[PDB]
Amino acid sequence: SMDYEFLKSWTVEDLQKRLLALDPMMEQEIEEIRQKYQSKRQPILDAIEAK
Amino acid sequence: EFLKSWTVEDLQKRLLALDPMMEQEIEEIRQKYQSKRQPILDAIEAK
Repeated sequence: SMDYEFLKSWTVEDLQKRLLALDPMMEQEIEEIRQKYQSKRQPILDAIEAK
Repeated sequence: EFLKSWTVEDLQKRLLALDPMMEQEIEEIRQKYQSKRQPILDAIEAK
């Protein structure tokens, strides 16, 4: 995380903008985790299917 | 470590074991971003 002592001199508009930029970044990471687990499930589901 | 010889019960159990693992990773991402946000919120609040 960034230094509060630096951030404290920014405008509210600029601070908000940084917060808003973090939202799609966090969502993207969560979506990638969902895709990672979809790949992990696949060989297990294939093994189940094969009976 | 091939799976085709496992019982359905054991295969389902392995699928289920993935659920808390994924949740844990998602939670680690939420915590990372909570830490990032905090000084920015504090700076907004201190104006």
